[PDB]
Amino acid sequence: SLGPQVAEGENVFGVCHIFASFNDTFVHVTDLSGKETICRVTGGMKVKADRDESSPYAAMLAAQDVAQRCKELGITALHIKLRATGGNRTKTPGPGAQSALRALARSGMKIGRIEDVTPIPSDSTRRKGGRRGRRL
Amino acid sequence: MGRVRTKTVKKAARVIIEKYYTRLGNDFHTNKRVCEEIAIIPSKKLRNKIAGYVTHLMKRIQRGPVRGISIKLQEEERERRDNYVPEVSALDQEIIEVDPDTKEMLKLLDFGSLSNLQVTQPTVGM
Amino acid sequence: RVQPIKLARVTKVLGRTGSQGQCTQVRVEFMDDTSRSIIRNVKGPVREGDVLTLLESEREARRL
Amino acid sequence: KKVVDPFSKKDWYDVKAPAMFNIRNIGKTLVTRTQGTKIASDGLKGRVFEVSLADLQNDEVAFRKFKLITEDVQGKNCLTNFHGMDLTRDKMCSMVKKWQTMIEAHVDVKTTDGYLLHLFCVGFTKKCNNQIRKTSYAQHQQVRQIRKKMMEIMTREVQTNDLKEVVNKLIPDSIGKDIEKACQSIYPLHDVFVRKVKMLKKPKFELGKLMELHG
Amino acid sequence: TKKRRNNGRAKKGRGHVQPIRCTNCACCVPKDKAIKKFVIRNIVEAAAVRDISEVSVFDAYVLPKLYVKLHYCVSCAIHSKVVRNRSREARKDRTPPPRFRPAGAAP
RNA sequence: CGCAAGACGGACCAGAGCGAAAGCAUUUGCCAAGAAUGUUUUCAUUAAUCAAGAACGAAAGUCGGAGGUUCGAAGACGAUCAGAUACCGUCGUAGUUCCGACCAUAAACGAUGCCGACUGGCGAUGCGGCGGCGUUAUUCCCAUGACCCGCCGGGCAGCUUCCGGGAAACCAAAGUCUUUGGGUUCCGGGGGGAGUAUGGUUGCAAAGCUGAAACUUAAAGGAAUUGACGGAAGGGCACCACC
RNA sequence: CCCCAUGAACGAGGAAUUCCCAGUAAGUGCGGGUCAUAAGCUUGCGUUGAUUAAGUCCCUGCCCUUUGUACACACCGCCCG
Repeated sequence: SLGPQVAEGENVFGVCHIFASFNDTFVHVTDLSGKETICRVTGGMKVKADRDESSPYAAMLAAQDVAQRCKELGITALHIKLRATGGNRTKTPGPGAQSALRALARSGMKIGRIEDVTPIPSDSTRRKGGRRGRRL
Repeated sequence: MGRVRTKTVKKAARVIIEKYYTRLGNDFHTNKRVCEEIAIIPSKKLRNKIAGYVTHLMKRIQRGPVRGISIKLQEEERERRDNYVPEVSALDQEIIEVDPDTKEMLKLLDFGSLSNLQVTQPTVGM
Repeated sequence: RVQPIKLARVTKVLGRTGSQGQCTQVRVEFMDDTSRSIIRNVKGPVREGDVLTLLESEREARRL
Repeated sequence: KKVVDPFSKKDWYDVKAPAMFNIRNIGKTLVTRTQGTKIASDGLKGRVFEVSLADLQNDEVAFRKFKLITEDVQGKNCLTNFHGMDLTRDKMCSMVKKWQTMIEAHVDVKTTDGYLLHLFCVGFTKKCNNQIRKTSYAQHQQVRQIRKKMMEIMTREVQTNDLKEVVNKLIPDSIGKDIEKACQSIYPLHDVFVRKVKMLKKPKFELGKLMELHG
Repeated sequence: TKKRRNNGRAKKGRGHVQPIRCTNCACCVPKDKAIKKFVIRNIVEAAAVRDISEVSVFDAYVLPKLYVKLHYCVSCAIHSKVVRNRSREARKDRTPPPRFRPAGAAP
């Protein structure tokens, strides 16, 4: 609980940070420095089946469990950094990344700016598993 | 749908209408009588099916010329319409406005004419 | 995180999906507020003017 | 075994921006209650927050970001200093279009106060309207001379003047325009920005300048 | 019997070019060969912006984009109907097209 | 948030460039080199193409170091299957990278020898030169510069064409071939046996070059045409199909 | 065929799978064919009479283009040690 201050106007600010890959979805607010956390919870924990780790509905549930303690500790508002697996990995967003954002905005926290932060590399380190491609 | 008129029928309709327009009508009941007079049709169901489609045509024709049908009366009507011509439109109003070069087109064509200059700027492809 | 129940009225019947061909596309006037209008998928036989009871009230599908 | 939920222990500070910016009250951040076994100011002091220049100015500065690093602490107040400018991702990605030449030059330079900076610029050839080639590349000759011009300016424009004037400079984007003037004689160019600035070496301390800039 | 006069995809004046990795199989195909499709999309999406516009401070703001340039090897781009067999005749058309620019009221 | 290592130069990046080919995208400097163009410079046949000989030659592999980040030929694992030594997951090897030597091969494909002339339309584009009382960008006019339009070379190509070629697919070269003759070089004579045996040669090795026969057999093969059929794409249609 | 007696399994059917859109499914009797005798059959007929898609191409089957094919006794076909 608690609150940086009474502020019948402006809102105490943190960082939202969502990593959407396929097979899961992390939501995550931290202090705008980053060094200090605040309430995490993934799209995994709120369903069982592995196959359903990453589904938007789970993602919703997670952004809901997160926004709770967010507005329960002190953050009134949050600026978001959405992400993909990145690296040489896919470079496209995972499915419950949108769902998480809709869930927290809908929840009734506050939104501020957006950038994508997936790590794109001035390319190399050879991508995994070999030349002939995953065959399948 | 399930009732799509076949050519043997549709043909007869185009047919009669071409040679029968001023005789035929708006109404199923009468053409049906007319098909007895102006055509020899073997079964009554066919003759009915014919009368009926040709009426659907007459209903349509009498609301706008239809894609492939011609009758003497419709030819006469188009003929008269295809006369129109006003005060007339060019004028073009005192003085042609030229794009020059088109000015130099007359200038070096040995030709007097009315005038105006507004022709500059290049001029991209795509 | 959530609960409510939403009344929505059919504006326009879109066509049919499901490979089996058993789900009917629908457009819904939002009943409590007309200044809303969304696409939802149906189990039953639906015709214009009758009413859906939306759980989710965002979402807004497409194929499947 | 149940224990020590941590927010119920944490303390709040109000992040303060340098003077050249406009409004200056960045937001708030939480640290643990200082215990002798600890310096909440310790876990507080080299923190860096990245804020959008638009929030910082108020605007057209949608793209552009400034990195603000906490340089000291005074009771619920923490005074930050310029640490960098980058662009984001969307903006940068949006400039980079096919059929045009992408030109980059960067230079590393020491300011009047010591700071060592690596400072990048960027530009793209422009088709000019009555062109009817579809593309609009530049020649190799061109880019080599253009880059020299960009580099000469960036060193010229940072050598003279301290971290603050670079800042005061990068806001109205005066470098951009200057490049545009020195380069149109050589080849078109659409876009053009100093797109990033990287702090390489910091001078020693001095609260004096920091306060001059804050306070 | 040779099918495409272009063989694979456009080389002619080279004999070599570095290869890229398919964004699906993680395969491997020369960059001259390989279907490429740009992909620009809003951070938020369809429905969100309304809660995203209401929940935010800032007076408008006005949405970033994610930009990603995809590469597919032949089998993936076929598989997923990025591209589709075209008759002996249609194959010759390099061009591109559709009728409106599908951005909200398309298929 | 910083830092270390090794790797690699994304987006920009193209029927676009250069290089004999293999191949070649960070900055900047040095070093020599290569084509095109311009050129009322220089020589006076210097020249075309080639047994023998020789230079280069992706990858793997091999010799010894550096190095191993990344990924990973082998192996061991988890699944899947009737079987699975596989695909699929995981751990992970030599190896990938780099230096000095080997090795001489890739559907090293444009599957198309090289050189010269001649025969056909249009518009692109890298580049050079040339021309414009065309545009825009500047100062007091400029010298600038980028463009538009045209002309000419030589690039890689494209497009459309009952010239003409070809069995056709196709091809402005695969044209100028029975009306068979511009120069030169190489390889093939049904298919298998076979790039095999054997001798020579080169190689540290792995292997490379040259290269038979006995016997076997009546088609091997090419191209186009059409169905049949598809766990290829748009397809449909029916409660002998589903819902 | 009847009359009595003896009075079984079966207390809802796994893997599978047929057929069906309106007098239709299903219950229900009758008549004709076979026939000397013999109906659990077939073959119609009226009677009583719903549930349920109202469509689509997913599976299956067959024909529509385009496409690939070493197939053409045509995939129930013809490839390596």
